[PDB]
Amino acid sequence: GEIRPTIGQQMETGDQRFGDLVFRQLAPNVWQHTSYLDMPGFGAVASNGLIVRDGGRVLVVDTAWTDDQTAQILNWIKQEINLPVALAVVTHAHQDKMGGMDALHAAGIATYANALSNQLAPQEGMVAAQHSLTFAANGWVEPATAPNFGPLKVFYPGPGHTSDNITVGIDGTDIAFGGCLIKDSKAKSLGNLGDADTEHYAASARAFGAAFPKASMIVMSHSAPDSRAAITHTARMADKLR
Ligand SMILES: CC1(C)S[C@H]([C@H](NC(=O)[C@H](N)c2ccccc2)C(=O)O)N[C@H]1C(=O)O
Ligand SMILES: [Zn+2]
Ligand SMILES: [Zn+2]
Repeated sequence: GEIRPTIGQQMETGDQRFGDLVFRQLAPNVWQHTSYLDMPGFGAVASNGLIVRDGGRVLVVDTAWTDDQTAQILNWIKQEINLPVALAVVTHAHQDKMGGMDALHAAGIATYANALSNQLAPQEGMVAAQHSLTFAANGWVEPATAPNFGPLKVFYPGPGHTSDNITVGIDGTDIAFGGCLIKDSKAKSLGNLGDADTEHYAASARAFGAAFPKASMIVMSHSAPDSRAAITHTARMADKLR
């Protein structure tokens, strides 16, 4: 019964299986969602996002791979937290991060992505978010484009895994989320570099670290949460691309 991914972390102590998904509490008001894409002849690919309780509402970072899996996330939220889901931020226009947009929209959840992610979305087979985030030259989100974001601190580190990749810190916690930009401290590969900026990747990884200097728990798309060594190692792998 247990899902054993070909890519992505395995289930460990602290993980809750719910439907086709896995959930792990990371802090009093933060959970990691994990969903799995089954590739025939290859196996499962795990992808991770976040769920944040901020006061009386829930904020989501990234969809699951599919609409149905994303609906399962909303069902888990209903059963375990039982608060309205106010908004989602999705971290670039690829299936692991935006495959479930229709499910969010059907539920009345407001969605936000980098303007560039919304521009790329149809070209990448994704439904665009309803609202566009824009960024200063230093990478920080323009505040008026991210209204009522609670503790979420949204940072565009520069082109890396993709040109549109964004990252999210959770103020008042030890957590920062690198999405697919960051790989864990023991990874041997940066994953899919097909859409990547190999010249600028290393600087973008370092910029993420410097934007969230305090965070000790680095959450990412395809590994369990790691130390800041994930940032250092990702940057060192990326140095080799130049
Ligand atoms: C885990 C991945 C190697 S695949 C994923 C993403 N790819 C997709 O979402 C594709 N739709 C896909 C196609 C076939 C099999 C799995 C995923 C990407 O290209 O960044 N993120 C990659 C990554 O984070 O390095
Ligand atoms: Zn991607
Ligand atoms: Zn990915």
